[PDB]
Amino acid sequence: MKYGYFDNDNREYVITRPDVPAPWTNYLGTEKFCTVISHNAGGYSFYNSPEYNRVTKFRPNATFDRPGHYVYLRDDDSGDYWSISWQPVAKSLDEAQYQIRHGLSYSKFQCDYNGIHARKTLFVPKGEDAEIWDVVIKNTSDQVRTISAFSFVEFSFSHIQSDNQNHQMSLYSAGTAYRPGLIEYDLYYNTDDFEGFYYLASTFDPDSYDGQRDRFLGLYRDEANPLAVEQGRCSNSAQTCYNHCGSLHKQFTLQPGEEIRFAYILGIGKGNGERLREHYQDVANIDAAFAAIKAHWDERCAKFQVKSPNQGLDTMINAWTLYQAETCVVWSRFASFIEVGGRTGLGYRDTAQDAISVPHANPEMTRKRIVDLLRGQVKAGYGLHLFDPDWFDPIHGIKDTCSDDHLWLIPTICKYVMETGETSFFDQMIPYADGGEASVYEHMKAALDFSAEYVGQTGICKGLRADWNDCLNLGGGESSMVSFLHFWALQEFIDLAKFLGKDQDVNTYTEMAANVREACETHLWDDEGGWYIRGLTKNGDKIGTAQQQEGRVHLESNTLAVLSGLASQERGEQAMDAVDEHLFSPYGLHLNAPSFSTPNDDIGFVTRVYQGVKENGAIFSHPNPWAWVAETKLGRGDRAMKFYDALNPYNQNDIIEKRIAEPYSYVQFIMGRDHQDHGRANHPWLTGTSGWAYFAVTNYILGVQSGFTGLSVDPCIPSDWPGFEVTRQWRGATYHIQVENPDHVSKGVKSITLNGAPIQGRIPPQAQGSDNQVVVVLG
Amino acid sequence: MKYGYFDNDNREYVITRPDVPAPWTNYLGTEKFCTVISHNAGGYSFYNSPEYNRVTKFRPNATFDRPGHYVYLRDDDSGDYWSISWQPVAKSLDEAQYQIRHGLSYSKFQCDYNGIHARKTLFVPKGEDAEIWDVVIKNTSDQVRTISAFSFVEFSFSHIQSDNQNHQMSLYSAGTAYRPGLIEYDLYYNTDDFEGFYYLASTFDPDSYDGQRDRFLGLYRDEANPLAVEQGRCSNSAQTCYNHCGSLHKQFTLQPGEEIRFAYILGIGKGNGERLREHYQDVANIDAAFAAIKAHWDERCAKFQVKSPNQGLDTMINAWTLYQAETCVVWSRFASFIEVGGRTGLGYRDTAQDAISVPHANPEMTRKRIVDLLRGQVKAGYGLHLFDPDWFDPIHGIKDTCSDDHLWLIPTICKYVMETGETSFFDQMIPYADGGEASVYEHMKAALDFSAEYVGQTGICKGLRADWNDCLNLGGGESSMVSFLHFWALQEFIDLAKFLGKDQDVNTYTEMAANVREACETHLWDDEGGWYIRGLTKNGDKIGTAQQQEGRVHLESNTLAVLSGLASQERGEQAMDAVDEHLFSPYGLHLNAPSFSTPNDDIGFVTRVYQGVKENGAIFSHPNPWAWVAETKLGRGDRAMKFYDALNPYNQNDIIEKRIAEPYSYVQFIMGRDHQDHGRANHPWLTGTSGWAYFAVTNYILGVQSGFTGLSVDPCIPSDWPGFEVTRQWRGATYHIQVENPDHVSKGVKSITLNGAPIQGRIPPQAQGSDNQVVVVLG
Ligand SMILES: CC(=O)N[C@@H]1[C@@H](O)[C@H](O)[C@@H](CO)O[C@@H]1O
Ligand SMILES: CC(=O)N[C@@H]1[C@@H](O)[C@H](O)[C@@H](CO)O[C@@H]1O
Ligand SMILES: CC(=O)N[C@@H]1[C@@H](O)[C@H](O)[C@@H](CO)O[C@H]1O
Ligand SMILES: CC(=O)N[C@@H]1[C@@H](O)[C@H](O)[C@@H](CO)O[C@H]1O
Ligand SMILES: [Ca+2]
Ligand SMILES: [Ca+2]
Ligand SMILES: [Ca+2]
Ligand SMILES: [Ca+2]
Repeated sequence: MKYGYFDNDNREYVITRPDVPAPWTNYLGTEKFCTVISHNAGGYSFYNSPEYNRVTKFRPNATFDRPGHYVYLRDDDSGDYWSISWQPVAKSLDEAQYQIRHGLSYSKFQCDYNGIHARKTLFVPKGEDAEIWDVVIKNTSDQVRTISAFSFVEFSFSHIQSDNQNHQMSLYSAGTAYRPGLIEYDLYYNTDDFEGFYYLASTFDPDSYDGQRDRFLGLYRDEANPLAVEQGRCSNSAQTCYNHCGSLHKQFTLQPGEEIRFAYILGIGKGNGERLREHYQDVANIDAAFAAIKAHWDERCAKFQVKSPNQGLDTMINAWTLYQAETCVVWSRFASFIEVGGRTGLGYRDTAQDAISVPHANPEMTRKRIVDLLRGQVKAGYGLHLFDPDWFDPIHGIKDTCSDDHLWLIPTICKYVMETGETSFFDQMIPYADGGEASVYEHMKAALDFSAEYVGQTGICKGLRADWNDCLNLGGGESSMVSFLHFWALQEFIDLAKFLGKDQDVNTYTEMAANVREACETHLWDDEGGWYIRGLTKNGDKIGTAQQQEGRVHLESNTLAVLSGLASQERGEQAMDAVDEHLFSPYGLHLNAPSFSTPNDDIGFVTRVYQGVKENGAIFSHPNPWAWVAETKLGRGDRAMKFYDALNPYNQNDIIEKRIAEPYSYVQFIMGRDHQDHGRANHPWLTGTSGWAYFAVTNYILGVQSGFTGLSVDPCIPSDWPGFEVTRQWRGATYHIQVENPDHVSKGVKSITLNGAPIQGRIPPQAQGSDNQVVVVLG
Repeated sequence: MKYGYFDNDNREYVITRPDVPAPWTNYLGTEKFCTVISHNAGGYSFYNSPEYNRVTKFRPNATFDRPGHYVYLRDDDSGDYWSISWQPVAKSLDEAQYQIRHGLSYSKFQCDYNGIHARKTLFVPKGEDAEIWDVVIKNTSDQVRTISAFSFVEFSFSHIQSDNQNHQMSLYSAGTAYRPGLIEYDLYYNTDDFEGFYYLASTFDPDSYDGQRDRFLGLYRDEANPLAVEQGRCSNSAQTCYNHCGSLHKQFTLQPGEEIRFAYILGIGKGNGERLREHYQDVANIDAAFAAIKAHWDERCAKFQVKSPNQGLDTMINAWTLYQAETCVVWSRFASFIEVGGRTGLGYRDTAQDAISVPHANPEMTRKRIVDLLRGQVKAGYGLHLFDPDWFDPIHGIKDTCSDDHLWLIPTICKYVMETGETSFFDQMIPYADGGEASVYEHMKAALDFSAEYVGQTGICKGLRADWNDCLNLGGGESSMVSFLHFWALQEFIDLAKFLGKDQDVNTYTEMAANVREACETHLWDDEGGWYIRGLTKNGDKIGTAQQQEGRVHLESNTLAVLSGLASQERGEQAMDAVDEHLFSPYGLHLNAPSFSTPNDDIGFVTRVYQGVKENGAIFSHPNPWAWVAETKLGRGDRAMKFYDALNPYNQNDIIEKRIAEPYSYVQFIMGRDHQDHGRANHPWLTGTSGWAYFAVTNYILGVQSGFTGLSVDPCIPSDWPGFEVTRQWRGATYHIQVENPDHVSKGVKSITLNGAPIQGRIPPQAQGSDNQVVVVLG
């Protein structure tokens, strides 16, 4: 069963029926003002901080996703009314036809009902901290129709906690005032003229308005049947205290076939409302703004485009996965329909990993996040697990420290410089979160030295509070995953030092890496099962062995052993074969197996989690891409693609009854085989799976990698692929790559020609604006 | 306009029409399990801690109060359905007749609709941590009817924050399982067999059930139209993860005039559900449980009953205000429809004051709270503003310290001992919150000495973080209110030391009191306006003078100057006359006037609050009773009663269109004259106004006061009262007091006879179980 389809031509996902089993959301905004909106227009907006600057309210985890950004239409001749989005009015689907087009940074809502065609495009224009609601109403009947339009948003008290509780204070913390076509919402306790004011304006001159939620909705009514909409007029309410809303009403008389256009604007700051409502009265300004949003993503998408035998891969890499990955880098991980309060700011390991995915498309935001992370690192070398970057924009103890956080930053920084060529970045001085400063280069060394110090007697990195798996708390225990990550980070750093001619560091860290490898190969391999263990308890008991009854095979350790380059080809293939045989499912790779069923605090909280859920036996998406990378390094392209196809949301477009979540977005986890809902996907959008999936496909399957001295092309694809093509923009130059596979192998470059001339190895960075033809023949 | 009436005979408030402009709530429970339920059955339950042990969910501050404890009835012949409570189904009020009877610790819901009579009584039985839903369905039509009943509650994830956010965790933190007539809800991460399990059981053997909210309610539906109820059967869902509910269904066939009875039980702990569903199958056990709830309050009400010319006073004092005051003492201030998360435990000054109100009715809980407060006090002498008593059941700095908190405890402890006679209490050793211990007596001295130390150069108590008025932050500034409170506390302590023969303390504190009085009379009186100022800024500027444009007259300072006994009769009358002339309104006394309009941080946050709202110019209820006490001390009974009648909710039973809130409950504040909603009452139930109102009327207007050596009767009533009668239970003996006012004076005792014998002054405590006739003649 499906509810829509991918429109490759317009780069939109079209939802043909609104009764989806869950809200399918999209993100509006590319700067500071953001909106998480569903296909039913449910959702909310916030400015910069979702926790402290929420703009409109949201009642989460309920059967309906309300409130939202709604437009109610009413036939003033009959009194009949409906919303442009299906919900909240929910007009019968046998009577009204609804369509939703989720695009990159914009969503189009359409409704055709009883002779009236209506469209509403919600998008946050660049350069403004506001959301435009571009509305078009057309009379498609053969008679004169009189239609009234009503807007609605419930203004937030700005602090999420103030919306959820402490109403003894928040109910008297704001007020509304009205001026022609503008409802001004004042957060009375926020003296800032910008941040302390929100508004809902209309390009038309209103017939009526409502600033009080209780008056617009009415007694014992809700968003589904507002009193104002039912009676055909607002009550012109505006006062201080209680709950406020932004409702502007206008009646229109439409001749047969006639159409009108106007806009509503939800925004922040005094003065802006009056300005923008006037600015957008000229619809050409709305079109220009929308055109800038299209350009924004056209520019980004064009920097890496692929044409291959796999339509699913092409569709996702060329738009959707890039979009999801950059959304994570820009908006972080704490504003969705699942993350709705509490945690805010940046998760260290989350953004550290996300930032490695799109430096080719958004180098500026990537650099900004990397700098945030560097500022969020302490002298000791570890990172603050969760912090607000604004705190350090010109501290927890070792007990709350997570052992992997800081290590992910290393490969990410190296990638950023490789991509942009900003080698001077390594010399920039950045202050530590706990005082003092050091160069970016020294920040990196502080991180690597920390992991070398915090190891067990066997030489394996301590899990501390928790490693990648938040539910793996070994403290004094040891994590295979961290040691493998450390090796990967070291290999990346060695190449850097080598490139910078830092001979001493090359020796130091090459030696450090040597010790990590020997320690891992000596203690972490289980030669009975043929794979790498997950780690060891603080008491020295190995976790993840062939003899245990629970949690024998682990995805993170086995995939990272290969991805990091630590494991030999032999152990790599066998470990990954164990992953395929025991963890693979049509929905993706399980995190471990069998699931844990006996609580054991020596292993961690994972033993106290439901089987097939979250970290305990579920298909945790994040690590799946590591498996793809591992397979490319082993030269098994067919295996890699089998893993990719199984997790690719695109291929599950017609099994929504089982998946439930968005077919255009990766999710945090899918219920594993041990849970009765096996197959149901949970938490779309803000998951590092997107950044990693993008990175894995572009850099390892398609094999295009930017480097300190050149561009590398070394693919690992399915043996039956005749070839593929990629357009890659790197450092201001374009590389038109064509890969040919006449002998039908999976990996191995026979030859590479640059502009008709044969070359050996890396493609040297070409002149600015140059277009280069690169032919790669596998063999 | 009214929506109900007081039923004095049954001690219930009868709501005749459910479309009240706001939820009118009641509290179920007297021990640890509590339920805040509305007249529409909306609301939630919690066990001990509302913040960490919520049992069922609540979506606050919305147009509907959901979810709740609902019972849906369905006619299986027509498919028609409705709820016993009006909402959530909301059957037309032209078709169904609804009635709600809120009683003391129980609520009765009734619905008569299309030939079916249904009743549902919700109450928490003593001895169990559960809520009983006693349901009776009667076929009042002339034909055989087939009716199905469905229950519904949405189980909470226990931590309020987990219900409001962090669903990435909470959505996989619980599960449901089913056993005959019992839905078992397991909080998977809470290993305690009692606290980590909830349940919804039924005395009948179910035809179907639902443990999954999404299955019972269905897609794109809510509590108003559950899929299960509409189709006439549950889906028998039960699993781990997602949102859970407790729905048990049973179909009944009823002959004309036939009625059936059964019960649903919402509770906590494994094993209890199976036990109670079986126990209550014998309806006689439900009746016995209900009878225990009636007895519980009959016993308490009988300890103080009044018969006077004022029906409003009688109705409230004899039941409702006692009920509200004890509810505050037992359940604290953080569980209502307004307080729904964040703050939890005990507010120092709040409970310190509440505990002075009902020691005659619930001495055990009073003692418990006093001990909690003593444990919550630090060696320095001040109290922790907000703390959880469980923390200290066998610490903030001076910056977060509120200057009045600890002082309120003094009069309260003295009253407790006067009331119970437990003089040994003063010797009990209690540990300080920050280490060490001392006798109750020394805890008290530590409090008094703190206020003597923290004063300005003029000798007035520093406001510190804030005094009684949380929005009055003077820090180094000085508060008139605190100095007056200090004097009152000192006078109480002096009488105690005198009674205990602690001569040295008598001298010490009598001297301390002397200095406070001289300092107050010298610096706080404004002889131009004729009243006491509110205080002084840190820079020495007086606040509350006749020459200022804003905040000239303040209620707290002027009422406390008299209540404390500090002010002379002359200044007392004039100050209170200023209060009457400038602060009185038909709705009660404003906190100050004129309202502040210019922000000034030297005065406090009150200058940043909307005019006529909260602390800035609103009718803040709490201080009103102090005005009544002040007037009785001035001997102006008519003035006192004018103030009482204006604030008494009872007298506003027919102006709900303006008041909005419960006519049987005091509220935190009523919008003042400066706000357009002047008259609207906000935050019923959990306000110290109830405890103070009860204390003021019983002890000062009716003038009955327990003492260390005797019972005092010295009333101050309206001059036109011919007299009144009071039944007072004190220390195991009963005092039948009859007050006669033949000369029609307001205050002044001509004579008092005890059992026919004339006496002078205090009535010595009589023998246990004795009944004494006390005739007081005013003159
Ligand atoms: C105007 C306003 O919101 N005042 C409230 C006050 O009533 C409440 O007691 C306190 C609790 O922390 O918070 C705020 O100061
Ligand atoms: C099973 C479970 O609830 N795990 C979550 C983990 O996924 C999440 O990253 C972390 C954030 O603090 O909280 C919990 O550990
Ligand atoms: C936002 C956040 O804290 N995400 C965490 C991620 O950091 C962690 O690596 C992973 C595995 O436990 O689980 C996610 O929920
Ligand atoms: C529960 C609570 O903190 N209640 C406070 C009370 O202590 C304070 O004395 C009064 C005046 O400001 O305002 C109430 O809101
Ligand atoms: Ca403001
Ligand atoms: Ca070019
Ligand atoms: Ca449990
Ligand atoms: Ca007796």
